[PDB]
Amino acid sequence: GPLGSARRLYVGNIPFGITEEAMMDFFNAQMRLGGLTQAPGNPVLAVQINQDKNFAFLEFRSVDETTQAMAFDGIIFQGQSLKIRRPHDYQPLPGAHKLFIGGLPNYLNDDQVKELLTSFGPLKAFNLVKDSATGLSKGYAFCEYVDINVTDQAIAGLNGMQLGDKKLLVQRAS
Amino acid sequence: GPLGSARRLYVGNIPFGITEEAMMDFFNAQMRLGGLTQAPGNPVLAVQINQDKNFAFLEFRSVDETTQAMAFDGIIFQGQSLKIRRPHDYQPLPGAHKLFIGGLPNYLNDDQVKELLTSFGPLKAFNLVKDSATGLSKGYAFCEYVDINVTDQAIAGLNGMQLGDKKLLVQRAS
Repeated sequence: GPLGSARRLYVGNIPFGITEEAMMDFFNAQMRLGGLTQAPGNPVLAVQINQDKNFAFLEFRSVDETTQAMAFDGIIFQGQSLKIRRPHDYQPLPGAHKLFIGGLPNYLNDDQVKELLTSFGPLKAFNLVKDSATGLSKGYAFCEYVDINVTDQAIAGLNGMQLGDKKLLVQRAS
Repeated sequence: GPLGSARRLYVGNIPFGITEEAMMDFFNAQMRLGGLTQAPGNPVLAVQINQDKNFAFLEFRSVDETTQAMAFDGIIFQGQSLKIRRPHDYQPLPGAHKLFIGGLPNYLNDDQVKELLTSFGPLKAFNLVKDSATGLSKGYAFCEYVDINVTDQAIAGLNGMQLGDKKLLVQRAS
């Protein structure tokens, strides 16, 4: 997710009747022509087209090649100038919305702590920190939500929440 | 054992998405720029990242360069202040950070003296010197902290400080 949206690009103003394979061939050819590939082979793994709203997403094999492809904004395909942008959920600062959850009762397991977090929406990452010697929870965890706009809702809802004997600390892990 | 883990360091708070090669290149460059390298060639042989828990272990070519690199604690790498620590099973040789505590009131018992010391962190060794025949205190003690980093904090917090009519002396016992 955090690097997932870091490997896709929005493409607007696509030619009528274009196929996903044709778009893929075009962008791979352009990457090779521009000397923008960081390895042999094909930087674009997949494309998904919405015919009716005339846009597509490209999926790249690497974060650096995705960034390189931003240079193609305005490129001509079948006589039309393509609009190239980041996905709206692109994170320019990776990990900016990772949360630290502290003050967890030390008997709670992964699933139980997740059940607390997922009241606000699905998670893309979670881990509960445990003492590797004993397997015992150290009483803190980290997570990231699928929808990064839920992060501040979750902090507002959970930070300072009394959880039996303990008071939660929920903040950006930073 | 006593001589284990002498050429590795824990690095926490690493940049989200960072590669092992990028971390390696960064530390090797810093060793060079910072004047901590002690011979031609790369001091860092390898970096092993745990992506789920956001830490790395650096593997060094030498014992002395590992020690040197501890000075990088807190260095900012791609926006993140790195946490640099010894491996948990690394231990200095016994008595390396033994402390002498002088100027104690002689009516205070072992546990009462220990209380002042344990406020800084747990002890792995302690003894209050007493007259064997009578069992009464000679007003000085020795100790060693579990965490060797605590040693300088105890010295800073207690050395030269007023305790009753006496000024405390807290110093490394050799």
